Amino acid sequence: VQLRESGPSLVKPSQTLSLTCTTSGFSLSDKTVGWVRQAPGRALEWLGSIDSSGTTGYNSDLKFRLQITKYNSENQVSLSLIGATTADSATYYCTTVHQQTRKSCPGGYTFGYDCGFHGWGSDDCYPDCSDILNSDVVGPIDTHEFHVDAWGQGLLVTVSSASTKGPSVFPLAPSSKSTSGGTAALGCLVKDYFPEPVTVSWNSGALTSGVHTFPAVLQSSGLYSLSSVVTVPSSSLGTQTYICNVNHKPSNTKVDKKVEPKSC
Amino acid sequence: VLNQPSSVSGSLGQRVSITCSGSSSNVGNGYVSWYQLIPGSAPRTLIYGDTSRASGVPDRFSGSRSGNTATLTISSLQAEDEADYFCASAEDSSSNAVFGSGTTLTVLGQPKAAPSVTLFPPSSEELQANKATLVCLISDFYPGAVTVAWKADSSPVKAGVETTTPSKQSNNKYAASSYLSLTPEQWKSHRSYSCQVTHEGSTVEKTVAPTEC
Ligand SMILES: [K+]
Repeated sequence: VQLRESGPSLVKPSQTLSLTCTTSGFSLSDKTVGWVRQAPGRALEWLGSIDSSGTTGYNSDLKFRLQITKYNSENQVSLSLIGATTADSATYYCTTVHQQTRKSCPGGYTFGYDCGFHGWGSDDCYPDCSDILNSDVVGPIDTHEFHVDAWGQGLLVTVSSASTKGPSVFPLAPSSKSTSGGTAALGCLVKDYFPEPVTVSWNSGALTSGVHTFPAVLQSSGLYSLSSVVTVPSSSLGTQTYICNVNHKPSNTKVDKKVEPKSC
Repeated sequence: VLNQPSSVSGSLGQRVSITCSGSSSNVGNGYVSWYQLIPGSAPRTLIYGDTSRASGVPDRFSGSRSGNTATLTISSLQAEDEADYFCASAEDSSSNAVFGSGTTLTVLGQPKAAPSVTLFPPSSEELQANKATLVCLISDFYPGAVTVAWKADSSPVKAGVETTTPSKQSNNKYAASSYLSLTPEQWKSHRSYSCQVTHEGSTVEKTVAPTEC
């Protein structure tokens, strides 16, 4: 399964944060779909889930703000969180989960059903099958079973009153003084965007060895910037074209910047 | 929240244990799971039902539980195991899940390595947009601690500096970046600018100048 989160990257304080989870093909009608989030530097936090039958379960601490809905016909599950605050800024993941309460009997006991008791007492635990009204009957042990089976990639959602801004992309060109013998560094500077995040590839993914995209810095203006760098053979600088592909999904922007070596 | 140590470390080849302490209503209910979060990747399930391994998880990752404390044990530590690890459990209902506070695992013993430093002057395109950023990229160092200082001519510059916290590259060494934002006039008003990187008591400095390119 491959789960996909979609929705706005930016939410104003007190407005409602909404997301949708879709697949790349697999059906979600027979699976339980849940939402997990992680704020920067904080722990994973469970939000809630909805099972195949449409029953929902929420994190107690957030039950009053959350709503999860299923749309079998669109193969979609949605999430809504009312009253957004900066504490709700986070990466939001949709998941498929294993969720069930397993009943078992203590050692040496047997379920009423396995004793022939198919009506009253079929779900109780008996030390033997002598009497449906056995006074030594006991209730089953409940094991609440939870785990995440599949994880989406996550969608970062920022809560802020500042406005979206797409990035300006500038080349970090290699120069005669800046090589390292057989290899040369070249890059792209991705300036002044909001909110996060930006991702960067090189030559549309055909160049992956040597690539590093740095974390963003937050400037005094409230706008982020980052850089991406790749190491390539110095001999290829006059002949091979190098392009950085910058993706800024919060503004629906993609930029392909050709990075030309300097004459210097 | 379940209680984990904020950090653990071990050396290559050795074994480390990450504990997850809860109560009789979550961990003590007996179905704990573990998750691995590598910076850049999506979370990955490692362990479910206390001891069962998810598909693809080598045998050197093992889960266990004793009462209200569960433990993830990683043997034969490899560099690729550095990550954040989280435990989890239902609490009183299968729909009420709780996660642990997270544990950052550091794998020790890789070779020391001095930083490579590349300093880019403002691009011609940025200057024509009436802006100027110097970009200092610091790569392929270990261990992951550096200091970065900027100079205009030979005097310190603090205004307009931003620096990222080092993080691992795909080859398991560290990299970091630093920035000096100037106006085009400030850029042109000095003879040179420098970025100096201190690593393990030694310093690499790169210089650029408005008149050189
Ligand atoms: K119980």
